[PDB]
Amino acid sequence: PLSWEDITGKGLKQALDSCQQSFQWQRWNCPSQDFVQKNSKPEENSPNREDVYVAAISMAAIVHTLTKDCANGVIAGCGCTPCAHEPTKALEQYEKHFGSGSGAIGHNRRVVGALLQRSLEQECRCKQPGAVQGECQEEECVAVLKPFEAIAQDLLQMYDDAIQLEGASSNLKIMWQNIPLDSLVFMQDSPNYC
Ligand code: NA
Repeated sequence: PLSWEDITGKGLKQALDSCQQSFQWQRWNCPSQDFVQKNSKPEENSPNREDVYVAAISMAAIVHTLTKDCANGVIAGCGCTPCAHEPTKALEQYEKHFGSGSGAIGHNRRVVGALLQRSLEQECRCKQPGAVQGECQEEECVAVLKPFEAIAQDLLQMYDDAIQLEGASSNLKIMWQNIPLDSLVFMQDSPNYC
């Protein structure tokens, strides 16, 4: 049975580790205190570039966790009966629980959504019940999400290439097919983290 408390918990832990690893050298080195506070009370009116990353990496980690756990059959209501990952299904349960959003927030959730949809790889396992990879001559493959570290690198890149918006509203939907879906957006300048 789906528990959003456990999913979010595991997601945010994974998200924090990726955040602290990707920013360990930067001036804003993703301190745990600020990361958690950004998730407990996210800036939704005029987010800066770091607000955007934290929300993005957190959403991505939660969906990655939900997608993976569903395929592993640990969550009732989703999964199989080798089970292929279904990130789109997970993205829908995410948009149900958490809001759809608007302004920069809404657009960025779509950006993260599209990324996870194109973050599929495949994993193969031996047909034999107890065979290792160096043994079997026949394997069965299913679609699975990339390791989260790779998705995290993509988000870091999108964080680097983010577009700043001027005169944008947090209550208006950014026009569909106006801003590319592979670009994150932010509105506010970042403060001096030193
Ligand atoms: Na499941």
